Parts: sequence; C-alpha cells; structure tokens
Amino acid sequence: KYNAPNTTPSSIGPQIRLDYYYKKALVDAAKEMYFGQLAEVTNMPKNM
Amino acid sequence: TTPSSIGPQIRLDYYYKKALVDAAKEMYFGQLAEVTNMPKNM
Repeated sequence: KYNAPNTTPSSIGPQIRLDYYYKKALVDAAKEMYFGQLAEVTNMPKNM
Repeated sequence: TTPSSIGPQIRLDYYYKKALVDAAKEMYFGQLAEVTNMPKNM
C-alpha cells in the first residue's frame, strides 16, 4: 500500500521523490509605463 | 555650493543655449480686410 508517505510510511519503504516540480514558473507582468515616454532629455554635461 | 574638499567651484550651473519663446497669437481679423491703394503724390 502507498498510504501517506513520511507520515504513514509506505509498505515497501521510504520514497525519495514525492512532489512534482513543474519547471515553468509564474512571473507577474511588468506594469505599463505611461509618463516615461512623454518628454525628451537635455543632457547636462560633465564638469558643471 | 557647500564647501567641497578641493575648494570653491566656479561653475555651478549649465547654461542651456535654447531659449523658450512664446508663439505669436493667431491673428484673425487681418485676413477679412479688402485693401484699396492710395496712389501717392496725394
């Protein structure tokens, strides 16, 4: 019997791998940018 | 402006060359005028 391993041990013995690691992870999408692309740059030089 | 380690700093600002200028007010009454010519010597 399989039972509930590591809490109620299986009949044969301990099983190493128990939880399936699904590789593809979940990442939150980047928030849309609105104010950034509304102006230009003036490029203050060095020294000053 | 606050005393730097080396000493006083002469330049503290960058003088941007381009200058802001207001656009001319859009003239409206000028274009509805019919023109008659004063012929001079007159």
